[PDB]
Amino acid sequence: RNQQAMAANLQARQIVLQQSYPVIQQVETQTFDPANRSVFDVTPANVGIVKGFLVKVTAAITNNHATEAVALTDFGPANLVQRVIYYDPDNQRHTETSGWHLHFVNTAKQGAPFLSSMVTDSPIKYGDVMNVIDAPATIAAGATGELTMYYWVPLAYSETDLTGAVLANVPQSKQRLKLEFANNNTAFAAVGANPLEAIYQGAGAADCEFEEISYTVYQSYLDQLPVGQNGYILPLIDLSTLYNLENSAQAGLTPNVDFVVQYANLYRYLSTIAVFDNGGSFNAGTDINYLSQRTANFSDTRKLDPKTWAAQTRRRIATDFPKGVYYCDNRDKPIYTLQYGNVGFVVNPKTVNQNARLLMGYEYFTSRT
Amino acid sequence: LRNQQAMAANLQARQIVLQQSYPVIQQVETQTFDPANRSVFDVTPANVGIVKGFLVKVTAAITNNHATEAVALTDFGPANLVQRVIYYDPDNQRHTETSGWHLHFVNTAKQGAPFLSSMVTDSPIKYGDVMNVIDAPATIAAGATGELTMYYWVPLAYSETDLTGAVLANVPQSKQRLKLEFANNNTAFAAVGANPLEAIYQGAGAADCEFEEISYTVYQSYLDQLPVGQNGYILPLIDLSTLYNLENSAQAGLTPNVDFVVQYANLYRYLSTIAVFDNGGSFNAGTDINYLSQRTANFSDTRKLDPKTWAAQTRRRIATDFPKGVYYCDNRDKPIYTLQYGNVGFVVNPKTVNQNARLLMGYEYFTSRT
Amino acid sequence: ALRNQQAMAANLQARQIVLQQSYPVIQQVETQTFDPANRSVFDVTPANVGIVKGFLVKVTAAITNNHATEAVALTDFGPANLVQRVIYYDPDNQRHTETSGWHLHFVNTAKQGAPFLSSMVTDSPIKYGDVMNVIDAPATIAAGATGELTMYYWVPLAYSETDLTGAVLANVPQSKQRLKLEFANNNTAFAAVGANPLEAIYQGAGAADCEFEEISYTVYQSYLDQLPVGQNGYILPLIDLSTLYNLENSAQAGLTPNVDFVVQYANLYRYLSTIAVFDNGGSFNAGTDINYLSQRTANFSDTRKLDPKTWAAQTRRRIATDFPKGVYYCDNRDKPIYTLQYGNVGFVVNPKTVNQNARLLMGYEYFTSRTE
Repeated sequence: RNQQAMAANLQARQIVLQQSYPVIQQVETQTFDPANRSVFDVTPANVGIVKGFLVKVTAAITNNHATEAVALTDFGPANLVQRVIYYDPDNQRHTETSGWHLHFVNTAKQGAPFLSSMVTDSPIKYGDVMNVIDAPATIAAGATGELTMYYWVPLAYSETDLTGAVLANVPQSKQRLKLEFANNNTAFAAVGANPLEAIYQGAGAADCEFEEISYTVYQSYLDQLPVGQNGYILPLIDLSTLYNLENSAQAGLTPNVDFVVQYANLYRYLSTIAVFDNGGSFNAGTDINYLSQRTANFSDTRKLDPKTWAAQTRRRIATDFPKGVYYCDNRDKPIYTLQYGNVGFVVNPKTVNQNARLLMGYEYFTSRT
Repeated sequence: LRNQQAMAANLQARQIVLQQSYPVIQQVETQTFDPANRSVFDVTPANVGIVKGFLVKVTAAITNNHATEAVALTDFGPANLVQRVIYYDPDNQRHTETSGWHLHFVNTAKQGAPFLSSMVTDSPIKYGDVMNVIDAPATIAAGATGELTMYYWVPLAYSETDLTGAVLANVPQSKQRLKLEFANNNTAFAAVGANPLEAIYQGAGAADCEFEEISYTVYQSYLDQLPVGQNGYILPLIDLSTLYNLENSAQAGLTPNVDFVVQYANLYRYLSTIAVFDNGGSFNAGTDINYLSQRTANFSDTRKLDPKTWAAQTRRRIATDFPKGVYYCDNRDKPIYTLQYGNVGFVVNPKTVNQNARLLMGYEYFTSRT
Repeated sequence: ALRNQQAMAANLQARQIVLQQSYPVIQQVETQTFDPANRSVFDVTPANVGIVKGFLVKVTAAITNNHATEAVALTDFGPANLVQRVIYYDPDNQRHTETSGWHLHFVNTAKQGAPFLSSMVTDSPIKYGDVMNVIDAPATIAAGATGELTMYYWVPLAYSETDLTGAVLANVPQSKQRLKLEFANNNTAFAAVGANPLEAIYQGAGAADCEFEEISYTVYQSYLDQLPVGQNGYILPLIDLSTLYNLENSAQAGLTPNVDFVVQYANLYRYLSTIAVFDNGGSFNAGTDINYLSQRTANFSDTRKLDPKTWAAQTRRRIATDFPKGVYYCDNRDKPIYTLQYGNVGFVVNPKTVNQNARLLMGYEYFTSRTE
């Protein structure tokens, strides 16, 4: 009766939260040289209800150029991880997206730059003491810089909403977290080249290289699951729902013409990110007339100029996302059609360079079956 | 007990309209003008359902034509691009009628931080002031031209989840009216020694400063596709019959070491109070005040506090201090309501009182349109 | 029996009724200006009225560096060390909080979710900012200069504005409360180069000739007035008012490199949060002297065994920044440490390097019954 089942799921959820034992433990650590390999498979533990994975990444970058330096790109350390893919025990894929998109969602969900240290007038020495997410603004010719990055790969939606979580007990569990890290070919961009996927860009890029990269994965899950008269108490709707992040690329933009990216049906899109990679140039709204979301049945529900669009985002993350990165929150009322494309994301560009494209990022809920 | 019946129903209807209707925000009007020609505009919004509020974008290009002197932002700066804002619902009933700076301070108070500001952090990823949503050059040098961007949210509804104060705009031949009085070459620039209260820039070059142009764009936020029940549209009749307004006033007659009391009228439920101590054109960081308070006829004093402790209370509210001479008081959980707590007043016992000292009061309150 | 669940519901309702019917009040209790060289310990006598929730203590000071050439600079804790210790006793003379100024301040911060009463920096052109200098102190005081400081502390009884657990009913005349404050003096506030800066406010080569010109405080008492009275009398949340919410701190020594240092939770208490300061022989490091930290139970638990940076990450989610160097925080608010719920539990720190006189200063925040 729907109402019945949901009432049941929410109760089981609260019981699990009340009774279960929350755990966060290291699953794997490794150090390597991107020259030899940059793709890895992490095999998590199959215990209780898995909520997500915290991925710590550290790296040492050396600028072996004789005289030219390099400087952080807009995404910087967020590109330490190129991509991520998660397969659950039943071999069903959840998240499959880029590291930068995953990072922007982590920020969006936190309500501020993910794991950042806010600046205040406090005389007591709070501040960037621990360099949790950190990277030198520039790496001079001959210097070696150290970076630290953190990503949260979510299964469950949040700490108190287990929608998307994974019950890990399935024997012959095909559960695996795949990570592709940056390498000497993706991390550094030459002057004039596209900085989208790079970590550093500058005149000394050609001679920049990784001294090494290291990662540590922590798995977060709930143990000591509650058991009722009928057995283990579990929110069946939560555990049978997928909460994923995915990315896609779109091209074919033309000045002053509405570029529309349709949302697929069945998916409940919680948020949308659109990056205007204007042929390797990323501008602060100046190459756009407006953005919007619209149902080709009731016009636009939010056709806004770039700054006003940015204003809404400032209400969500207390600052702006990097240049050319646009965010759209639909958490309270997810974009959910039924007919592929009853709703679309719109960008009417003011100027379009050669090789322009929109790099899309989505956050959504969907049923396993 | 009929009241307990009405409220319960109003709440239910609110929940239903929120769940059933879909949020919409669309541009209603945009214009570029020279404030030398005109500065007052009457914007006619569309009557398309339940209106929650208006987001007003304002931009401007200001040139300092002075041969040698510069000008610097006043404490309120771009918040003074709009001098006054007045809203009239379809029934020509007035809701908000306040100054741009007061409206802006309330936007800040409601957000829990400087309105639409970009917080500074240690993040290496390039977040930050990328889009300059609310922006203005700290100074405008002689011969230079500066650009500014400002935003104001004119509320009807109290919030996104509490439709108290929202307006049902569906009355044909009787639309709403959003009156905007903008800054001009007379109000925006204060000479050295002049009162900067309403100015944007002040300095030795003020006399030669002028707007090149000002532009504004009004966005209307409303709820469309209202839910219709077994008996017509289901609506929270109490929310829609309540006025949520911002208003301001001025008070004079302060004496050193004597309690200056400003009575709160009766019938109104005051959610917040702002008091600006315009000390004869001087705005001080609490040093010209002995203490502030909110007291009842019983000479109680539920909040008699020294300036810094009062400010501490505000820091818990918006994570920082309001500009110099601006004092905030939050009464959102237990609104000041005389005749249900007795007569109440806002108190300021000044330490120093210059010539032409006055207290500019800003109020945020609820009241029945009947 | 379900008699407890019934008692809890009844308590909660009384709390709701009290929060809705009574009116919150904050009023000055007393102000005093003095030279810590003359006196530094004060017993404040709060007024007995309604339900007391806590005290906001404002502290200001003027410090003069009279060295001939050397200046001094704020230590990591700085003005948080203006008050060395705070102790509260209710009307029945039952002791509640008893802790250092720095621990209390760090808890104030944790509860706020940001540096206590700080002013956040933003790009806003409107002149918001550090206007009123609520908590403030000059980064340095040059030789011959005089600096001014302002500090605030919230001494809680009640857990929060909405949770009256730990509050105090003060309607017993001839039975006064007691708020003892021990302030910093010329001995505790200044640390010489190389000395331990833990409890100091300023440290530097000019420390020997630094002295307070004066210190001043103002205690404000926060309470609920006009308590609701019903058929059977005053409606009161009996469990809230008979529960103690306290902060305390202790020191622990005996750390060895690469060996797990375990501080057992001498429970029976419901530990809401834990702060561990790694005073590594007078030097405070940004996690570089620690292999990992964690909380573990009887078994081989390790509910959260983490390297320093990841441990710091959890805290960044809590207070939007890091606590000062060598200060580690652990939030257990939703599921308090209670060793009777899962055997003994301990806070663990496996040090990478241990200097001479190394120790862990533990700060606890907890609930406990006036009668257990």
